[PDB]
Amino acid sequence: VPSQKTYQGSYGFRLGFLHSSVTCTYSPALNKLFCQLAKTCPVQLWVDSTPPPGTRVRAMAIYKQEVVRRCPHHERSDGLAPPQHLIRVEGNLRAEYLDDRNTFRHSVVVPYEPPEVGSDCTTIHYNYMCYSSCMGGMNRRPILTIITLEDSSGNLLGRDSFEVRVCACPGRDRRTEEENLRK
Ligand SMILES: [Zn+2]
Repeated sequence: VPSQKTYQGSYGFRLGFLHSSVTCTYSPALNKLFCQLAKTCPVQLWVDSTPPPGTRVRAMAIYKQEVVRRCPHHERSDGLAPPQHLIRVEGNLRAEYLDDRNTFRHSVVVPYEPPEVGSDCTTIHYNYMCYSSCMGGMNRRPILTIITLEDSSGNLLGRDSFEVRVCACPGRDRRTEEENLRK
């Protein structure tokens, strides 16, 4: 099972989020992102110092409590992300879709890019292609997205993660879960 241990590492790597009708909303209290199917999910990459050129950013989904993949229905597109992949990157011409030869787990990698002239963090846009409730897919089991900062050889430089619930009413479900957390 892929490690989900938070690791800021030498560059002080950690994630930040943005609220995007609600299509995407993040709960700091639950460290959980609630999002609609296939909509833009802005995830920010924050570092204290800039990693070396050739640095890469990998996103992978795992069950919080077995490979995470789309249910048969949602496998059926940009012609880049394999139909079985739950996580897709939006607006990046250099996304690589990978399947581990040993664990069969899917992941999508993009080159790490320093913040834009004026901005303090790097934003990557992700899309989740199947619902948390999908039978034959996640079937209501909670999942986690693990983001790893890596060197050109795949060595770990940093790691952060967040739970994700892909659902039809992100704002409503976030409120329900936070209220219940409070309860
Ligand atoms: Zn599905």
